[PDB]
Amino acid sequence: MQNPTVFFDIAVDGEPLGRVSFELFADKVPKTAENFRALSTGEKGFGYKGSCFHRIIPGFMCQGGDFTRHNGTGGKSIYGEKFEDENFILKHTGPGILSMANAGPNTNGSQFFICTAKTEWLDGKHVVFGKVKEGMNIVEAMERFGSRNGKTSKKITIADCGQLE
Repeated sequence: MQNPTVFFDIAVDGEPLGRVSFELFADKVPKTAENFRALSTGEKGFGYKGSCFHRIIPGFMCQGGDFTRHNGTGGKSIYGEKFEDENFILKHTGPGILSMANAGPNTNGSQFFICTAKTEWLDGKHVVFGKVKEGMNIVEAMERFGSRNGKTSKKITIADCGQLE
């Protein structure tokens, strides 16, 4: 019927920058789509407010999803430690696509990233479903503050998180 959208209020150096919306294919991938927005909704109670992007890399993508420790660890899904990939119907067609990062097969757990460039080398193993409806210009901004080491020159936090439609 509808494609749930979620967004993050990104603030740099204690001040707001903008918001980014995302289009999730619930019909195509009900498993990842519900889990993906579920974390934002905080139905289970994660309620990650102000969480900063766990890891950002320039010329590749912005990695995040870790809200409990913000160190790439402690992240967890509503179902449990990890969940299976629904399918690879939607691939890394282009930039702005949101994908569920994992440490291996069927180990998605809690972790997703916003790609900035087409990653064919990531496709075929990493389940992916999502795109930026609007606010990419903001995503790129976050990428600018990213580094090879994964650390950010500035401080990116989520001023507010909720379910958009």
